[PDB]
Amino acid sequence: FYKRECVHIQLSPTDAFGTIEFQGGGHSNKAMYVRVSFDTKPDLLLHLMTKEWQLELPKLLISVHGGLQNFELQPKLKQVFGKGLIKAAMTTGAWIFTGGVNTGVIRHVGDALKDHASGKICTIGIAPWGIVENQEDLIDVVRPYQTTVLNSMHSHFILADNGTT
Amino acid sequence: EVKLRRQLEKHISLQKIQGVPVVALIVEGGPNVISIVLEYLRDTPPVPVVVCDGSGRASDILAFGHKYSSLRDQLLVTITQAQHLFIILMECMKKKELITVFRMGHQDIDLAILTALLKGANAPDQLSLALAWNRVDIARSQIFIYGQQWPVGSLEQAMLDALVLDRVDFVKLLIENGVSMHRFLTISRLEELYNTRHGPSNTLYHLVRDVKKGNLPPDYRISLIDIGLVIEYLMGGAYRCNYTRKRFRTLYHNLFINHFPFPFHELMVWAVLMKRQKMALFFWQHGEEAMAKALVACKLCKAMAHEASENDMVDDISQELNHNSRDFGQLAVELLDQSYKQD
Repeated sequence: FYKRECVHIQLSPTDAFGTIEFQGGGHSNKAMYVRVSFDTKPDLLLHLMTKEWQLELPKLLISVHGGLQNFELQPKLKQVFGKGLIKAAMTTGAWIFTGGVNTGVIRHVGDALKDHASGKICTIGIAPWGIVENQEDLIDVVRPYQTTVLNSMHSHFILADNGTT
Repeated sequence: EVKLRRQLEKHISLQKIQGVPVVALIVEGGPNVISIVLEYLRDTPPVPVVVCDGSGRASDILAFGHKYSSLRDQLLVTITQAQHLFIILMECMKKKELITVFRMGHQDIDLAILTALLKGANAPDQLSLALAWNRVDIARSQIFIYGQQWPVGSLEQAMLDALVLDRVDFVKLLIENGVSMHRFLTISRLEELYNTRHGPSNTLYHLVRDVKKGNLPPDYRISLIDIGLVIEYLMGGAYRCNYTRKRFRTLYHNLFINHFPFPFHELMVWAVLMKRQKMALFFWQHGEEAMAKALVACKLCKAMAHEASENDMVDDISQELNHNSRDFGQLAVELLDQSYKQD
């Protein structure tokens, strides 16, 4: 139903709409994956997240924006940052919007989440379709997607059809 | 005496390993120590030296390194004598980069030695040296750095070499570093692992000789059909081995895509067969359908202990019988209890 309802790009129909499990590291970290177009239908995404993926509406919502450049993180700042973010997310049971690209601040965020995971925080990674390491691999069926590749920790992935990278 | 010692050390360092590294440590000392530093640097490129807090020649070399390249007057005051000292000080300061530096950062002397050796050797070689030293910390801190070249194909060979040895923590580090058994393992690799005699001794050869019941070549190559037969012998009646199957036999004949769907099972079987407890526990941790293979391991270890007790063997069976099979049985029981608790 999603493929017919959602069309991902001049213009291209449907495509993608297949979850991939990142069985590269210690944790497989099964997650959803859908490649939406640049234009988005709020109702479609809301229904897909709430109903198709069976995710309860959170009492809190967080949107995080950071630079794509990869830089070292200060130890003292990161120690407090990761713990506080994990505690707040667990207490609120809230969705976290983050970039789907591993490179950049997201990387540290995902690592921090991983170090604080082992709550089943329902994150949402949104990254350009072009940034995907192996766009053709996804092609709806489980995909190995050996571990630029997207972060494995984030779940409920969405992507935009930006054409050329 | 001194010349003979230096020549013998240099000759020994040339022995194939690749080459055995050499590190020199200096605690203060007279000007002869400084001349020895210069001679060691000149003799071979790999002559790292570590300075010590002890006052004396070591203090002079540390001051020269700190100055790198007023100062001349201070050096002369500290020291014809000044000119003689400067004649060696110029070389020491010029080549100060190669020489290691120690102070009261880098508090750990062992860490300083490891870093100095890694820098002097000049990273497949660094990873190999760390594995040889059996030190995961140095490899993680030093061998693993962003932008590492990591040539394609050598890492798998290093993984195989580690598997041959009992460096379980190194295997864990490689797995956490992105080394995947899912694609690495191949039929030939598993055959080599089974046939290799390196590492702790195992009694598999005795069992194979007993099973075949026919004259066999000395140190004859051990194939997977034979190990399947041995597994059938030990496991008990019925329960045909997966190795001794028609489809696998067809695959084996064609080969000699050669990657097992459940490599953890075969790796666990191999580890238990060769009497390696820690590897078996780790592979039990990470595999799938763990309880089944835990029970299989308990049964197989009990069979091995009985077989060893029956003929010849040593007291090691007592260590195995009730402390290898028993451990797996208890693990399976605990897993069952937890599963019942949850649902």
